Amino acid sequence: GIMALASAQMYSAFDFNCPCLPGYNAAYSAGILLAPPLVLFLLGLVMNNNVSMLARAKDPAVLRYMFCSMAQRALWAPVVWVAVTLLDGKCFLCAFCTAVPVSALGLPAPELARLLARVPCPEIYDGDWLLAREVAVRYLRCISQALGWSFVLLTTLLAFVVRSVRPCFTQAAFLKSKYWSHYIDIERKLFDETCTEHAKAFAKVCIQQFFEAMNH
Amino acid sequence: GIMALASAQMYSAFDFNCPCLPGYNAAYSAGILLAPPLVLFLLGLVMNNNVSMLARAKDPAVLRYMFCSMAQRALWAPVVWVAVTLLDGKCFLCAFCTAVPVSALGLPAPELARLLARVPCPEIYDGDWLLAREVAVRYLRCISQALGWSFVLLTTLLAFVVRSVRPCFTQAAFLKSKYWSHYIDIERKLFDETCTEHAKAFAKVCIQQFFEAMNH
Amino acid sequence: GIMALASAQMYSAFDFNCPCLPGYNAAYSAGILLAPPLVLFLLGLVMNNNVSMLARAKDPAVLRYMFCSMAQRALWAPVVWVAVTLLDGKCFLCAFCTAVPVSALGLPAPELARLLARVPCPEIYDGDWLLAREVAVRYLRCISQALGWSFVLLTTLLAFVVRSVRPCFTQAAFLKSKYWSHYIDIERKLFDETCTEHAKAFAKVCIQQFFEAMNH
Amino acid sequence: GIMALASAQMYSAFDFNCPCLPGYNAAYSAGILLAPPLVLFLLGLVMNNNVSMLARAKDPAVLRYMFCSMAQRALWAPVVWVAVTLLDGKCFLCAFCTAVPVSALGLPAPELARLLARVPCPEIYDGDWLLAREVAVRYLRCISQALGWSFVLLTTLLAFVVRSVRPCFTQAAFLKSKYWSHYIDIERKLFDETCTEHAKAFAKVCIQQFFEAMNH
Amino acid sequence: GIMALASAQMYSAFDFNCPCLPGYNAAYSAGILLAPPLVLFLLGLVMNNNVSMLARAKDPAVLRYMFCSMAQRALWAPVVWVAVTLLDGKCFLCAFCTAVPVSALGLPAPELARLLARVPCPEIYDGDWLLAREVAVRYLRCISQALGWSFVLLTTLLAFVVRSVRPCFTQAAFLKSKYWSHYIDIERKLFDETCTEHAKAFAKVCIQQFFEAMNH
Amino acid sequence: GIMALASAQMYSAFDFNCPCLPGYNAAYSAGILLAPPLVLFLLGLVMNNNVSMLARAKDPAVLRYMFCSMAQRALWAPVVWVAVTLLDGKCFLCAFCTAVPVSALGLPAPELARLLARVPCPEIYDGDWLLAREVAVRYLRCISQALGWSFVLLTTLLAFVVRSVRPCFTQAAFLKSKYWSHYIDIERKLFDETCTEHAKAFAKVCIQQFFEAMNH
Amino acid sequence: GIMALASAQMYSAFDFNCPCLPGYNAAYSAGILLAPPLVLFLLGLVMNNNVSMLARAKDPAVLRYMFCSMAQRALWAPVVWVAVTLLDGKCFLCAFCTAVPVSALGLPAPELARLLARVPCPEIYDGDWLLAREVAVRYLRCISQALGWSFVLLTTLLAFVVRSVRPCFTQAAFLKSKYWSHYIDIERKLFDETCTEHAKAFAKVCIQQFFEAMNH
Amino acid sequence: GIMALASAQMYSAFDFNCPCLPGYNAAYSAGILLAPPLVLFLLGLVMNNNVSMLARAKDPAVLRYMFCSMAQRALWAPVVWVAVTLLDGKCFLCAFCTAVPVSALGLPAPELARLLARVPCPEIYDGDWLLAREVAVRYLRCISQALGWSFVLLTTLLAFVVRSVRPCFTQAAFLKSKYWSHYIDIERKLFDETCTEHAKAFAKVCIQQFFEAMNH
Ligand SMILES: CCCCCCCC/C=C\CCCCCCCC(=O)O[C@@H](COC(=O)CCCCCCCCCCCCCCC)COP(=O)([O-])OCC[N+](C)(C)C
Ligand SMILES: CCCCCCCC/C=C\CCCCCCCC(=O)O[C@@H](COC(=O)CCCCCCCCCCCCCCC)COP(=O)([O-])OCC[N+](C)(C)C
Ligand SMILES: CCCCCCCC/C=C\CCCCCCCC(=O)O[C@@H](COC(=O)CCCCCCCCCCCCCCC)COP(=O)([O-])OCC[N+](C)(C)C
Ligand SMILES: CCCCCCCC/C=C\CCCCCCCC(=O)O[C@@H](COC(=O)CCCCCCCCCCCCCCC)COP(=O)([O-])OCC[N+](C)(C)C
Ligand SMILES: CCCCCCCC/C=C\CCCCCCCC(=O)O[C@@H](COC(=O)CCCCCCCCCCCCCCC)COP(=O)([O-])OCC[N+](C)(C)C
Ligand SMILES: CCCCCCCC/C=C\CCCCCCCC(=O)O[C@@H](COC(=O)CCCCCCCCCCCCCCC)COP(=O)([O-])OCC[N+](C)(C)C
Repeated sequence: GIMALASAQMYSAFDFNCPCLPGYNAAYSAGILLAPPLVLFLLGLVMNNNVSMLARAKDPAVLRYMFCSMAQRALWAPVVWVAVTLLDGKCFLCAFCTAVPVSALGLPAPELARLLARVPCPEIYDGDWLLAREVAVRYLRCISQALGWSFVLLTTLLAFVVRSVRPCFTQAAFLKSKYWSHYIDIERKLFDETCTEHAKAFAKVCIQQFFEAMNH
Repeated sequence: GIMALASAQMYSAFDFNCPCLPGYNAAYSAGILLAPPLVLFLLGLVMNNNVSMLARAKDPAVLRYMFCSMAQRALWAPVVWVAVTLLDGKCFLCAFCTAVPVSALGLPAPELARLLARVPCPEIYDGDWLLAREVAVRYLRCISQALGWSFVLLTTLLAFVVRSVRPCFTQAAFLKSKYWSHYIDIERKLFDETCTEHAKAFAKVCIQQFFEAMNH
Repeated sequence: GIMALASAQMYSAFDFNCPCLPGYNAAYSAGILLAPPLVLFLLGLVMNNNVSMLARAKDPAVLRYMFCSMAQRALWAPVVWVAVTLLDGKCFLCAFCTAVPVSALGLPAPELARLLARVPCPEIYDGDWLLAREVAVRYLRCISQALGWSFVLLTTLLAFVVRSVRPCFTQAAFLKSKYWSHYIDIERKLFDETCTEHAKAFAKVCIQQFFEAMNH
Repeated sequence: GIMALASAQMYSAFDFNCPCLPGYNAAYSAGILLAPPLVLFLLGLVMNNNVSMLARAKDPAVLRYMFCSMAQRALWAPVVWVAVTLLDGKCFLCAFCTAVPVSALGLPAPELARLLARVPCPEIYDGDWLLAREVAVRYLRCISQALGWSFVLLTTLLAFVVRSVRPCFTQAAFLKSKYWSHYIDIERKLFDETCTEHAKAFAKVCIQQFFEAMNH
Repeated sequence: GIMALASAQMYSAFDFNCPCLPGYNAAYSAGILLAPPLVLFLLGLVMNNNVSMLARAKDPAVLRYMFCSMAQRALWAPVVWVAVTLLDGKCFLCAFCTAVPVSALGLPAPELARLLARVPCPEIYDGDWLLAREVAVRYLRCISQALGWSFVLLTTLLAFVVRSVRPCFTQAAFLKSKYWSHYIDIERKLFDETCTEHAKAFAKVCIQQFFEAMNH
Repeated sequence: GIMALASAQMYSAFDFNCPCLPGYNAAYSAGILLAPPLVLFLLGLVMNNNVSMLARAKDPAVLRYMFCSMAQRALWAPVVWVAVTLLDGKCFLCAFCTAVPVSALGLPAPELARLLARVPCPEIYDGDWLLAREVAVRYLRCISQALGWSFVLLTTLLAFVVRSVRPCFTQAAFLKSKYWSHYIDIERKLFDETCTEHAKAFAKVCIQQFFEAMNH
Repeated sequence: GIMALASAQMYSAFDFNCPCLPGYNAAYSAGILLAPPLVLFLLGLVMNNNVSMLARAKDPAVLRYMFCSMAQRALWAPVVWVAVTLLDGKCFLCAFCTAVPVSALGLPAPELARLLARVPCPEIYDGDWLLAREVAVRYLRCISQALGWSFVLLTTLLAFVVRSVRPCFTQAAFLKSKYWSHYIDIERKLFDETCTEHAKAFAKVCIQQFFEAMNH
Repeated sequence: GIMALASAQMYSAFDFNCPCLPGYNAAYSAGILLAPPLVLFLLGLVMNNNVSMLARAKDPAVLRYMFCSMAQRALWAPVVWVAVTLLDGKCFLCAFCTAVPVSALGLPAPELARLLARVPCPEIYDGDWLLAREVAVRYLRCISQALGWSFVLLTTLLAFVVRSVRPCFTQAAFLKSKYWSHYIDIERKLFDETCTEHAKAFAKVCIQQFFEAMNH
């Protein structure tokens, strides 16, 4: 929920500017596509109250179920982030602009990969001959949205299969897991109210021992 | 409700830009009309709490009714998305711009399909002779809205027929289905409160066994 | 209420653009005036909880009353939509622009019906001689608002007559109808609470039969 | 309340454009001043729950009082609409622009009534000689606001007189009217709860007769 | 409260345009200063629930007190309206612009009163010689704000005196008035609940007499 | 509270325009600094429920205390208004612009006091020689803010002294005052409920005497 | 809280304009940095309900503790105001602009201190030779933010030390202080309810003595 | 929470302007990156209610645990501030602009470090030869975002490790700590209600001793 809402609204606040240099284009875009997905995965494992308990008095089946159910909810931000990035076209445009068919709809090996690398940067682009900048753009942003929809499809067709076979699920392990998660909470609330009554008997003997001073 | 509201507000956030190339126009528009409808269908089956139970101790009539009633609610986003796409004209304009009567209200086979393909792109369009760009536009966007209203009509005239004959419906199967859906919930709430009382008797023996340490 | 509010706010979101062609003008405007009214009528019959029950153990008088009262509420969107369309003038301007007195306040049969057809389109209009475009506009939008007020009047003078004679109404049939509509609801709420008690006696025997496994 | 709020906010949404033609000016303005007041009167009679009951077992004095009190609340929109229309000046400007003193603060009978008729239309007005357009405007909009304030005065000085003499009022008829309006409501609420208990005894015999099927 | 809030927010919605003609200036401004104050006075008498009761079984002292206390609350809009009108300067500028010292800080009797009358109208003003238009303005709007503050002072110094002597007040008449205003309300609430019990005994005999029809 | 909030938000709604004339500058600014403070003082005395009771059965000490505590709360708007007026600089700029050192940072006695008087009016100022208009401004608005801060200081250093000595205060008179203010309220609430029970015994005899008419 | 929120939002409403004169620059900025801090200190002492009680029956230790705890909360606005003023740079720019190294990154003693003094005033600055105005600005606003951060650091490193040693604190004096602050409140609420019962016995004898008049 | 929200919204209110001078660039940026993180750390220790209690009757293990858990929550603002500063590029651009490869994608040692230092300042930059200013920018802002993501990764991969080994944690010390934190609160609430009852017995003897004065 909030994790998935902070994944799409964290994309618009982060500015994508790319170097438009013939070697840094691909390296910069590969890392601004893979790293923040990997950060939203670890930030979903860290922030549920079972990461330490799995880190023995519990059956191996109950651990395997309680682990695989832990990861599957961490995969909602890593998937919503990669989809909004491919449906935008900025990351795909910078990484692949240097390899575009200039003969169809359109100098050594250098002087051309250095000219084509400035396509995503409108104020730097000089070579408006050999290619209109809006013809190379608007063609790489369509190949990017064909992949952004093939990813949402194959990913939704896979979350459907893991609700019909339900691997790593047995009713014996699903029941034993739901019981132990209840024992955790009740033992907590019982401990607190036993701490606020064994202390309240020492409070009354401390106050009247300190009400000895300010009464004379 | 929310599924249908996320279907119309997901259309304005997604930008439709099309390639304006004489072969990619039709392929790009066919997929930006069919794929996200197919994604909103699977995303409605996956997110109701009966997809696994249907995946035997239950009568075949009760399964067939509980299945056909499951799909019919998944068809509200796929229909609202295809209707708003045809009532906008952008998808129809790009896919059919290459085949427009240039003699009425108006070079080899090439040099013409490549000139006509840039009609939806105002900054790329060169051939302002042989056709005004706002005369070819404003004529394809009217054929698109005649189909967008013929689709809302024939689709509303079909949701009316399936409320008067009510196929795959019998009162015997409608009653048996509503009963089993109640047994699911009551067995759930009875299980939990039996788990928070069989554990609460072991809590009191654990706390005083751990209140053995911090009292001496 | 909501149906009537979704009828006026659905008019501003839908863009009226017309072809300004000498044959498509009238056909396009006739269908963008008649079809969405017909869609809001069927969408009011479909969405009340009596369309199937009327589709025999009930008196014929009670059916006729319960039918005619069903349609009269479906007529609030079809009337509010046709009124806002005539009080705007866009639909009337495109359908009748080709037949306007050019002699009063102002070439074969063609070259004139093709010149006059571009009046509603300001960027396409060439023939600024023989007619100022704002003189032909501002004269068709006044004939359109005389009809838009004659329609709201004759329609409000008819909803007044069907509250003073009240056809298809008898106190015998109005009373029998209000009773059967109460029997529908009470039989529903009685069925549910009988389903959550006959099942709750089988739940207790299932849980302790499944509390046999995770206790040893 | 709401009727009076929908009367002033319905004036700003409706656009006043007038033909600026030497014969349609007066006819168009006479109807855009008289018709929507007449529509707000019938729309206040239709929408109170006594229009049918007055359409005999009741004294003639009680009917006359209950009728005259019915109309007086329907007169709050027809008066607020005519006042906001005269305090704006647009309707008065178009209907009387053709008859303005051009000698004071300033061609056959035609060529002058056709020149003066375009005063309310700034883009059509040609005859900027013989009259400045803002001198003929700003003089007809002051005669319009002297009448708009003489109407609010004489109308408020009349609602004051019909609260001090109180015609068609007698304490005998005011008391008999307030009693019959209470008998209407109590007989309604008594009928419903007698319909949900005579039916609830047939529900229990229908459910267990339909709980005969899904129990074996 | 609301009357005083509708008095200041009704001033900004009403547009002050004045004729800038040498005879209509003073007449137009005298009436747009005196009439709407007189309308807000009668609209405060009409809308309190004692205007008819004063229009005999009650002592003359109790009537005189209950009348003079009735007017004093009607004087809050007539005073807030005249103050905001003088603190704005538009009404004072148009009525007195024709009589301004043109020798200090600066043609027959006509040709001068007709030139000076267009000072409040910036687009009509021709005589920018003999006077700068912003020098005649900005001098009449300062004499207008010296009077607008002398009016708020002498009016607040008078509402202070009528809270220290308190004319037309005696404790005998203030007590008799507060008692009769309580007898009005209690006799109302006692009448209603006596009307909903004498009718409820006839309802039960009507329903079972009409439950005679729809039971056989 | 509200009085102090209506004192600062009443300053921005009132427009300060000054005459820029060599004699009206000082008189206009002296009155737009002193009068509205004097109006907010009398408007705080008038609007507390003790102004009449002080206008004898009460000790002289109790009156003197209840008077001096009455004024001190009326001094919060007169002080917040004079401070915001000096911290703005407009009033100080117009009243003293005619006497500014034109030799330092820079014609008879006239022709100079009439040239300097137009400094606060940017569109009227002619003498841009002998002085830049933004050099005479920006120097009078700094002397105005040195006085606006010396006033807030000496006024806050005086509200601190009258909370440490507390003149016109004795605990005998503070206690007698708080008691009489309680007797006022309790005698009020006791009077009302004695008026709604001595009248309720006459209501029952009036209703059944008027239920004599509409029952036969 | 509110005092600290009114300290930062009172800075943006007050306009900093400085004279840009070679002697008034430093004096104006020294007072617009020191005075409003001193006003927010006295305005925090005045507005807590202990300033008079400290102005004897109470131990000297309890007074010293209750005084030093009184000042420490008055220091939150004086510190937040001086920090936001140094982190803005306007006050530092005007006071030190006259002494800036014009040789590094760049006429008698006069003609130079009078040229440099107009740096903070962009419309007055003439000497754009010998110095770019944005080079002298942007260098004084960096020395101002190095001091604004050294002040927030040394001030936060001092509020940390006075929470670890806690001077003027003893548990005997902290306990005696918290008790006397409770006796103040309980003696207040006990006094009031004793004033509304000794008066309520005289009310009943006054009302029936005044119900003697309006009953005959 | 609020500390972390005041860390990111305090970054946009503080303006980063840098000197663009060849020696102040690095010193200014090193301090606007390190100091406010150090201020948000001390401002998190100071504002929790245990900083004094740790400044002996408590076991050493319980102190070490209660200290290390105190710091870890103070590290959420210092980490969110350093991350948003590196993901923006302004601090990295000014500190390293003087050392940029001008040969790749592009005078003594001086005249070059003084030319390159003005890159972050667009209005001061002169040397648009030898380097385009948007080519040196857009290359330093990409090296800055590779470090801003390597910091969020290595910092999130470290908060994951300290939730799986959990150093400085033992269940004996975690239990003893949670108990003492409960004894603190209960001894507080017990002290107050013992102070409002030992005082309430002296109040009744003071009031009637002061009700001796104002009763005679
Ligand atoms: C506010 C929202 C913003 C608006 C929307 C914005 C538009 C977004 C548009 C569309 C988004 C729609 C996508 C939905 C997909 C379902 C999510 C999912 O997968 O989890 C499912 C797992 O199922 C899987 O195992 C599939 C995961 C495949 C691995 C992908 C790795 C991701 C990193 C890519 C690396 C490759 C890099 C290479 C890239 C070329 C969970 O299964 P479940 O049945 O739900 O059970 C859990 C129940 N629960 C849910 C209750 C916990
Ligand atoms: C916030 C909203 C946004 C604002 C509005 C925006 C404007 C939108 C304007 C107008 C939209 C109005 C349309 C309403 C239609 C009814 C929906 C429906 O069909 O479901 C009905 C099924 O009935 C059917 O079976 C018909 C479906 C036909 C198959 C269509 C496939 C869709 C993919 C096309 C592929 C072809 C591609 C080729 C294209 C050329 C459900 O029947 P029911 O009786 O309701 O029973 C269920 C009860 N329930 C509802 C309680 C569950
Ligand atoms: C948020 C709102 C937006 C703001 C306002 C926007 C401005 C709108 C301005 C003005 C709108 C005001 C109009 C009000 C009219 C009343 C409605 C009505 O008719 O129903 C009445 C039926 O009465 C009839 O039978 C008359 C219908 C005539 C047939 C018209 C067909 C419509 C399609 C035209 C095809 C022709 C095409 C050719 C065109 C040239 C109902 O009667 P009732 O007594 O009420 O009883 C029901 C009780 N109930 C109401 C409780 C259920
Ligand atoms: C949100 C508001 C918008 C803001 C304001 C906008 C600015 C508006 C400014 C100002 C408006 C102020 C006007 C107020 C007048 C009172 C209303 C009234 O008349 O009803 C009174 C009737 O009294 C009458 O009988 C007088 C009616 C005269 C007939 C007029 C016909 C109207 C059509 C003209 C055709 C002529 C065409 C020719 C034109 C040249 C009711 O009397 P009552 O004592 O109240 O008793 C009822 C009690 N009740 C009220 C509880 C039910
Ligand atoms: C929403 C707000 C807007 C935002 C802020 C805007 C920025 C404003 C900035 C700053 C304003 C801060 C000023 C605060 C001063 C305290 C007020 C005061 O004085 O009352 C104190 C009286 O104390 C006195 O007696 C001093 C009054 C001196 C006389 C001044 C006359 C005023 C007219 C000038 C004529 C000279 C003309 C010549 C001019 C050259 C009250 O004392 P107390 O101890 O409080 O006891 C009462 C308790 N009580 C408060 C509960 C009732
Ligand atoms: C509204 C928000 C704004 C929107 C977002 C904006 C975008 C932000 C994007 C991304 C931010 C995501 C980062 C999250 C990291 C976790 C925080 C953390 O570290 O604390 C963890 C400690 O764990 C550690 O010990 C690691 C700290 C390393 C030391 C860093 C020093 C910081 C100063 C750098 C100096 C170097 C300078 C040199 C620089 C080159 C806490 O561990 P825990 O397991 O949680 O246990 C505590 C439980 N608790 C949490 C309940 C208390």
